[PDB]
Amino acid sequence: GRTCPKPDDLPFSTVVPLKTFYEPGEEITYSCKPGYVSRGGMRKFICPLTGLWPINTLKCTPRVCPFAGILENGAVRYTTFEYPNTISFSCNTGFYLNGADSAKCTEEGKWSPELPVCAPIICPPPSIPTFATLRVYKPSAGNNSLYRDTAVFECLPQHAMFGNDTITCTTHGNWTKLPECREVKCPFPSRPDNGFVNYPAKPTLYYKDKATFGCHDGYSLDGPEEIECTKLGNWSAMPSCKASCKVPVKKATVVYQGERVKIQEKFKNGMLHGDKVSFFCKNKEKKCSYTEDAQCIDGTIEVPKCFKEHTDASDVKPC
Ligand SMILES: *[C@@H]1O[C@H](CO)[C@@H](O[C@@H]2O[C@H](CO)[C@@H](O[C@@H]3O[C@H](CO)[C@@H](O)[C@H](O)[C@@H]3O)[C@H](O)[C@H]2NC(C)=O)[C@H](O)[C@H]1NC(C)=O
Ligand SMILES: *[C@@H]1O[C@H](CO)[C@@H](O[C@H]2O[C@H](CO)[C@@H](O)[C@H](O)[C@H]2NC(C)=O)[C@H](O)[C@H]1NC(C)=O
Ligand SMILES: *[C@@H]1O[C@H](CO)[C@@H](O)[C@H](O)[C@H]1NC(C)=O
Ligand SMILES: *[C@@H]1O[C@H](CO)[C@@H](O)[C@H](O)[C@H]1NC(C)=O
Repeated sequence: GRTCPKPDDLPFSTVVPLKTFYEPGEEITYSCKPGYVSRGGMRKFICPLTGLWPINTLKCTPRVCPFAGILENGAVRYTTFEYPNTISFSCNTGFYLNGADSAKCTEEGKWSPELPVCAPIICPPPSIPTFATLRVYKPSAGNNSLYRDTAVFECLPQHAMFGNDTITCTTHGNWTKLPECREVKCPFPSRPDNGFVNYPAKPTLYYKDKATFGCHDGYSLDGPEEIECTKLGNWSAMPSCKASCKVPVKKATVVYQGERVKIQEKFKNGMLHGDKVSFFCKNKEKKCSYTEDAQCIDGTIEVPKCFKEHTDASDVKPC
């Protein structure tokens, strides 16, 4: 031989000076690329007179960054800790990442940026809204609260609360929206005709105060017996006293609440406003029976025109 040929390309290295052929006596140098390393340092060779480059034992491998697989209270995502890999971080519920959430292993074999740590999310003590009191509240980390902890507010007597009464410690370290407590008033409730109404002996009625209604015999409420002063300044309802109905026939089987009853029994004392029943009517043609409805409305009940009073449409087969 008279010249050495182009030197072989080894895995993660560079050769210098890189030429396609060399005169015996010229020198080349193999180095690992930045970020890799090899047992034995760099290797130098002189082209020999035979024109054959000698055996190259250079073996370049990536620098390894210090072990970073364990993040207290969190998780690390990774494949290997070698140049030039990246590792990412995240924290368990309740903690926040104090630092960068990703890091790369550098040419120098250091992590960049520096590795983070997880830390507990906390909220300082909540502030108490204007006309309220703090019912349910207890610190769980020094004088502060932990993530998802809660505090519960209760308004002062005569005040209505607007917005949830419960707050939670969030991840941004503050609590969720606070509620407000305004005082609310209701006008006195009106006495219903044929009835009476009762309510506390105060000169003024506030939120949550209650009134109860009653009727004189022969009448009944067409609403709830008890009513409340609501947060919007009006009452939950204003029932009135409606007239009862005398039973409209002397004897008859009717359907009352999907069930047969003898009208003059079930309604011994009259039918209340609202009460609905179904009379039985006979279809002379098909010799069977159907029912028409009727309802007591403030003292009147219209008995279906087809109804006949006492062989009993009640005892005839259905259509
Ligand atoms: C608790 O603290 C967090 C974090 O600072 C607060 O969240 C921040 O809320 C503001 C407004 O709600 C966000 O800014 C911008 O406001 C405009 C309003 O003109 C809105 O149109 C935009 O969409 C945007 O939200 C800000 O980005 C947001 N910050 C974060 C990190 O989410 C939160 O308000 C605080 N909670 C309470 C109850 O004070
Ligand atoms: C109490 O007063 C409020 C005040 O208006 C009544 O009306 C509110 O509720 C209605 C429900 O059907 C809504 O249609 C109205 O938009 C709403 N009014 C306002 C100003 O928000 C409310 O119904 C009253 N409640 C009762 C039981 O009578
Ligand atoms: C709790 O708060 C008080 C101040 O009222 C303070 O003196 C004390 O050191 C705090 N405790 C902790 C654990 O931070
Ligand atoms: C507040 O009330 C809402 C009603 O929609 C309820 O779903 C929620 O659980 C309450 N707030 C909190 C923090 O629980």
